[PDB]
Amino acid sequence: TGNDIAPSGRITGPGMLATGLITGTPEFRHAAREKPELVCAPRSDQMDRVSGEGKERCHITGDDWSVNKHITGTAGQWASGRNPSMRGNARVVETSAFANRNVPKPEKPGSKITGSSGNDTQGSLITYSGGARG
Amino acid sequence: KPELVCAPRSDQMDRVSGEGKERCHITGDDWSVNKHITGTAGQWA
Amino acid sequence: GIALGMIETRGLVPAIEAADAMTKAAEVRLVGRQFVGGGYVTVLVRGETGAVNAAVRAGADACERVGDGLVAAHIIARVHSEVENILPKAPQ
Amino acid sequence: GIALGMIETRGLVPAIEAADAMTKAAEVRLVGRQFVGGGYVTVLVRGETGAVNAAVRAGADACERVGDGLVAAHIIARVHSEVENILPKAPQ
Amino acid sequence: GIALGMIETRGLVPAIEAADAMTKAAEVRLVGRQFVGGGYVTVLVRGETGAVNAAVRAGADACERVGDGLVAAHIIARVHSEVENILPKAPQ
Amino acid sequence: GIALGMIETRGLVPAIEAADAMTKAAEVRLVGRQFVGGGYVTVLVRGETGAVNAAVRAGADACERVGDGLVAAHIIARVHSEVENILPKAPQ
Amino acid sequence: GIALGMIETRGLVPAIEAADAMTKAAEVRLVGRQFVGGGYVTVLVRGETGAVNAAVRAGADACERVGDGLVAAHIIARVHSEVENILPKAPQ
Amino acid sequence: GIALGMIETRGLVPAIEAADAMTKAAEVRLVGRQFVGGGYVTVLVRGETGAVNAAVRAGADACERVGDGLVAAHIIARVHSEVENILPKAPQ
Amino acid sequence: GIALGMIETRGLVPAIEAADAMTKAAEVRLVGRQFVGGGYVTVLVRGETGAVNAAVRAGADACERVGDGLVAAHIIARVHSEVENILPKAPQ
Amino acid sequence: GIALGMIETRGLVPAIEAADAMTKAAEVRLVGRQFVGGGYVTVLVRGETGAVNAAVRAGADACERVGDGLVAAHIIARVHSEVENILPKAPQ
Amino acid sequence: GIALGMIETRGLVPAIEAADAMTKAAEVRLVGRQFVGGGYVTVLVRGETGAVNAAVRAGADACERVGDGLVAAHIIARVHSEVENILPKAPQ
Amino acid sequence: GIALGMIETRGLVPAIEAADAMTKAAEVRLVGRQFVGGGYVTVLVRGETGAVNAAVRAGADACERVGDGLVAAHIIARVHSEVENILPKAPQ
Amino acid sequence: GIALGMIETRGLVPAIEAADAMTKAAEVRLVGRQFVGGGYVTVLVRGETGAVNAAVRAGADACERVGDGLVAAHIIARVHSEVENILPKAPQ
Amino acid sequence: GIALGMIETRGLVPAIEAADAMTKAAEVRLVGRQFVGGGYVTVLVRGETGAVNAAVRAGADACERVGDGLVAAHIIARVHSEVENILPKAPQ
Repeated sequence: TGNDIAPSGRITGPGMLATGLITGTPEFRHAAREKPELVCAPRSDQMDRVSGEGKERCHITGDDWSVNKHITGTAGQWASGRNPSMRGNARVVETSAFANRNVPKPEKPGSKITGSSGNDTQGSLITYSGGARG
Repeated sequence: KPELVCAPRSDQMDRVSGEGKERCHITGDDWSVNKHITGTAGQWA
Repeated sequence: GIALGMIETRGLVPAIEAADAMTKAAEVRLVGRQFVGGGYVTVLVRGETGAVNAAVRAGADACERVGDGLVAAHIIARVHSEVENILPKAPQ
Repeated sequence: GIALGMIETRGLVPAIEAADAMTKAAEVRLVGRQFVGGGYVTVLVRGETGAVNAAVRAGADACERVGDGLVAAHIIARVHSEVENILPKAPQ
Repeated sequence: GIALGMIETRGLVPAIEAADAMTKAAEVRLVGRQFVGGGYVTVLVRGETGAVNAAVRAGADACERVGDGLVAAHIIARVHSEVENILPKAPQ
Repeated sequence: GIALGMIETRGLVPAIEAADAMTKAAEVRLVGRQFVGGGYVTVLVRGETGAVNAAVRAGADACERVGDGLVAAHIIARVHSEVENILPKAPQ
Repeated sequence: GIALGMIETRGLVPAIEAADAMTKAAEVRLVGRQFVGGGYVTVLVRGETGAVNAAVRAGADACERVGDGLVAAHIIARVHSEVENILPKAPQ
Repeated sequence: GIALGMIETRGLVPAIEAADAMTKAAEVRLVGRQFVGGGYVTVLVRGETGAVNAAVRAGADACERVGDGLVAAHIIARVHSEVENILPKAPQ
Repeated sequence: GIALGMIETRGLVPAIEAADAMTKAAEVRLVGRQFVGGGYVTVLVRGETGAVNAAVRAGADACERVGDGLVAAHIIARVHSEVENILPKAPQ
Repeated sequence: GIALGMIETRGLVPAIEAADAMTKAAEVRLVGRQFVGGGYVTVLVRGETGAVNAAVRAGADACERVGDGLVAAHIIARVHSEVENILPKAPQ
Repeated sequence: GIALGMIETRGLVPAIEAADAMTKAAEVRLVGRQFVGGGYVTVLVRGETGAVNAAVRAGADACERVGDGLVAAHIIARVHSEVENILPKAPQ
Repeated sequence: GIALGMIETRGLVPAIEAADAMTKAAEVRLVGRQFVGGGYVTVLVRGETGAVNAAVRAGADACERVGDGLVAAHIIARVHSEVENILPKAPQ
Repeated sequence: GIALGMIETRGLVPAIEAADAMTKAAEVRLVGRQFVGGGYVTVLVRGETGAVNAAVRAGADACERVGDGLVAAHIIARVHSEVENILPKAPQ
Repeated sequence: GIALGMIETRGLVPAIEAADAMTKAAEVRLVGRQFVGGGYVTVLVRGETGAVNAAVRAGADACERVGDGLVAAHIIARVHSEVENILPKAPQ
């Protein structure tokens, strides 16, 4: 109670702008409270957990450092669960050269130039000052 | 968001052809005037 | 200023109407009126880049329903030195 | 500058908001506040055509829903020499 | 502070009640009262943005039912230098 | 003041627009801008809680539809002393 | 001048092409080319409100079709003094 | 700061939780913790209107369910000078 | 340590039982007992966050069924500096 | 150089736009602007083959959409001495 | 302290919120703020195991709804003595 | 004069292939490779307009299918004086 | 040992988890932590071929579900003398 | 050897495996690993065309499946003198 200063629609001013896009406001802090054919398995079909000099695609018989299921030890539960963790929900938006390989782009420039031009429409899009096709 | 900042070339043709162009949407304090601002152009010219 | 505002029309009546609307509308000066030939008549003004934009828009609106109408409205905010050789220096 | 931009509103509060928006948006000079009478309050700004165009547009948006309302937003890129007498030069 | 709080009303009785509630409500400094004409009366206060928000809310809901009523209640967190000429610094 | 207002945007064009809107809107001081990396720009302003609220809302509104757009708009009314080690001290 | 014009592009080739178009289109001063990171490259020009409005328009049109394209084209007619602490003065 | 923010709780433990939440949320200075008697513990903070609003809101939420809980959360933007005689100046 | 663990009970008998259990359970030092009034007695301990966690849990368990019963058990890992004014430094 | 770049347009407005773009986009010399009758205007520039090639590309793009449009855009890498007689030596 | 608390976010605004929350909640010393690149910003805190558990829990919950949000929150009660060579000792 | 030709690619390997092809095709001086950020790489060459035209055309063909790909290929026959300040003078 | 074991991850938090797990899993010394850019972080260890295999497998499982996740896991039994130059010798 | 062989991968781990395969496959010297940005990493080896051709063929195969993968594998039998400025000379 008391001298409320919460944003309201009756009182115009800056306080009413950007409703819903703002966080950390007293209003939002409160809301949060609430025999296989081949020795080595197919290269394409299988992906190895550790790729180099630790690959299990090739069936190396005899003595080897592979540990079966009945043998407990260092890996698995004994390494995964040592430290508590929390996986959050984030907006993973990739802004990079590869991500922009397919972007909505304007119409390709066209050259109506004639004469001693030496132009080639086949070649990759060369551009000239102004964006004119070169 | 708009897919392209400037409207497609052959889709439209600007009233004033160069440097008075309107195809490219430019946010900020540009010199565009909407219906609310009467004035220099229109029936007044 | 240096910006150039060009309005092109078919015939002379629309051009004179456009030169009158352009100069009255904004702070610009009528550098010239060239008879292109085949009907087209071009009126050129000079002024601040913002003033020229206002004048040409007013000029285009004025002369688009006078005679055979408007052909081309243009603004060039900075005109290269070479082009100034082919522009009317001052009205005849 | 020479370009003139006017925003007329019903009451003073819309006009003060319009003036703040106009003088914040672009380089314009608040030349006058005129109590027309009957609730009409006019704010006049002067500057370059581009600056005034942005200033008046920003002012119209700001005071559209503020108080009684906006009456008119008007831009004149170049006022006649005669009209310069009726226009205010600097505010009271 | 520099923020500005405005309340516009139809008459002088609502304006004084709004001015009384505004000053009592929060740490605001009543600066001006304006007779806009046509019944509009404006009361302007200055202070910190938080203080102004409290005062205008108190003034708006205190002067709403007295007299013809409340026309405009508005806040400006920062006021441009040009507008300071059109606002009344002295208490009356 | 000590309240911290933060706006995170994609690209610099939205961020500079937010900085202009934020500083213009309320009585806050720009303490710096940081290129987070991967097309993230964070603009920070420090001031009183009332001003920072008004500033951030103005910045969020201004830059919402500019360039790629707005990512975040946060207000920490009091930042622990430790966080001041990572916050920028003055703009560069 | 004081007005600021800004263009944001994906990559540097459209950024340089935009910068050339802006400076060739109108009498503006290129004050910075900033690598925002993540691809975005921002070119900033400063001049008169009319000149910058023309310069940015030419920059956007030329840069649109070059490379990945154009992200933003923005004018700020008046730049608040606090926001100039985060704006390059001479290009790097 | 002149605004007053008070939280009243049934039992001391919620009061200390309220004081902790209030003093962490915003820039509010704790002025006193009064044992009213009958199991009521009132914590008073003095700060700017924005800080007081933010702190009290945080205080009420934090101690809403801690122990017996909350009795009252009140914000006064300005207390009459006579009331300040019955308010703690420094905590005890 | 800085973490604060406090138990509030109805009557002194549960408070003494809680005080005994708290000190027996973990490495936490008793810092005070407050007679809140209305038959509320609050015992506070200070220690490391883990130690205080164990102490409060053991304290609440011991005094839950003792006498009138238990009102509140609360842990604050870090207590703001201002709140340190109202906490007892050492028991009386 | 001796390379001749020629752009023919319907009306003077596209011709001046073509000439402006051509001389701004390369190191060419504007030698003539010849009215042909029928509304055709032709702007002729001379320079090195590389410069003329870039200019005519820039000119054709700039004036394609301006006014009535473009008629021709041709490049002659080396001009026979006989043709030099019919070409204009200096702009008029 | 020896326990390490790390929170990773997809911006800097969620990182600053997370740091504020962690530092306020428990007794943790902020040791680093790293721009991993690609947008990710990681905040590392050091303290006793009990304090770190509360700090990370507070930080993880605070920044979840701010900006792009939380990528990871991790607690390593003791880090191998080799890992301490790649950890910051104090933010720059 | 001296022209500018630039090839923007995704990754360094395409850029070096463009830099190799461009310099082998004509007498163009490689002035700089820029890591724009986000995976864009730009290579810039200076030389006569004809030399730059042949170089860029050869570079665009060579690096089209190499690696992630080609983003942009640009040739600027005349580079404004202002834009020179943002271009590398020589490679490092 | 000279065998090299590398784990790559998205973000710093998964990388540190993997490094701690690898150092704790077997007899491997942590040599480097690299920010590859774009969110990738790589952690490198040296040691016996058998030990490195055990460590990397533990680290791969440890950081698989931490943060964005595991990118790559690699073991090189013998590193060519040339490659030793581009590998970190010890962590900064 | 003049010939240059470059492999581009997404992440450092594939690059390191590519470097080892390339150096072990033939007689090539690793001149440097570069972090292009956005996750791109490039390893450049130099040697005789025969050694470079065999090494890059082995390198692309070895790292094709490691981590995110391979982006580019290129062979330049002769590198121009100008391009040698932008290439690494010795690894760091």
